[PDB]
Amino acid sequence: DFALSLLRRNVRQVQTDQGHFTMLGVRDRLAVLPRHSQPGKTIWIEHKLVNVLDAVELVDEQGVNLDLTLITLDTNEKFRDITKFIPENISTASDATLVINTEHMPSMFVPVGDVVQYGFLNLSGKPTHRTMMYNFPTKAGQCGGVVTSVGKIIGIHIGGNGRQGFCAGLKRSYFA
Ligand SMILES: CCOC(=O)CC[C@H](C[C@@H]1CCNC1=O)NC(=O)[C@@H](CC(=O)[C@@H](NC(=O)c1cc(C)on1)C(C)C)Cc1ccc(F)cc1
Repeated sequence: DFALSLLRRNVRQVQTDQGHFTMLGVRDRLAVLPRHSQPGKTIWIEHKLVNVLDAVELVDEQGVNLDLTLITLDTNEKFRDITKFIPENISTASDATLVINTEHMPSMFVPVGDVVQYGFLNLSGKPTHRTMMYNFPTKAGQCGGVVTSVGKIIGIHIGGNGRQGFCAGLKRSYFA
């Protein structure tokens, strides 16, 4: 129920020069993407070209790569504010669902099971922190996917090795 309404109201198909991604709209004109999507000044959102007002790579007190980029979109439409569904602290989970929505992989829900603390992750040679892991064969095209569990939004899909998948953890304070 919660995953379905999240998909409808907040999860959008996008394309950058790096390919297809799922984008989570967070509130108003603010949305989050995996860093490796490398959004430019213009982004493709559901068959429309959209101006990107600002893009900031997510940094926390530690000053390390979290593999997320916050963008502000030049749009009329305002995302439903879902920050209250993002935990105040990075949260592991059981019975999690990955919500993917791109032009090539539209509106798909994947039960990934337990989402456990993982932390540091070397993603194709690039150091990444505060990740969590699920034992599910995620694949190319699923980055940006939104990890959800029991009414909470807990991560964004960023990588996998064919047998396991990994997400960047989400905390409410990222979007304050
Ligand atoms: C161009 C296509 O891009 C996409 O489709 C983005 C979505 C995917 C989905 C992967 C695609 C596959 N199974 C998955 O779940 N992500 C990646 O491909 C990335 C890297 C991998 O996952 C690497 N995995 C690990 O390093 C890795 C380490 C451990 C441990 O587990 N995986 C590759 C070796 C697959 C892209 C990337 C490159 C440089 C970075 F700075 C950061 C990220």
